[PDB]
Amino acid sequence: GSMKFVYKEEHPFEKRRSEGEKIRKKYPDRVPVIVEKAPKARIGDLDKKKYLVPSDLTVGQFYFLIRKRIHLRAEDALFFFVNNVIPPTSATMGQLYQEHHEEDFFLYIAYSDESVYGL
Amino acid sequence: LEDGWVDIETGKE
Ligand SMILES: [Cl-]
Ligand SMILES: [Cl-]
Repeated sequence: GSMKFVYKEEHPFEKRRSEGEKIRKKYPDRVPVIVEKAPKARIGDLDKKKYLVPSDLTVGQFYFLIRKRIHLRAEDALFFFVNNVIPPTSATMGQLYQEHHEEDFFLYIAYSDESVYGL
Repeated sequence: LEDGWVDIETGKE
């Protein structure tokens, strides 16, 4: 019913923000994205959560790359959520970062097999 | 890449 990210509990805010500062200066054409499975999803967790994403990639391109990391069957649907809404397909990841990044300078995206996050 | 980050297109750590 609302986004929950285990990553934020595991890493206290001040540590996250320091890392976000550094990674934005080191890789300025990339956006740092934390990717987690939504609770209740029947998908399986990524082996790694921390992705650097060229700002020019479209959201749709990002969808496909995450799908390949889950080794997800083509017939299994996959939806993404940022701040409780499904992002626009035409946006670039740089544009999504501009609108939705948090105060640690990361962008948080959840995925699920369901079109409703809390389901 | 650095700090455990994965470059998403190439898979470079
Ligand atoms: Cl974590
Ligand atoms: Cl970069």
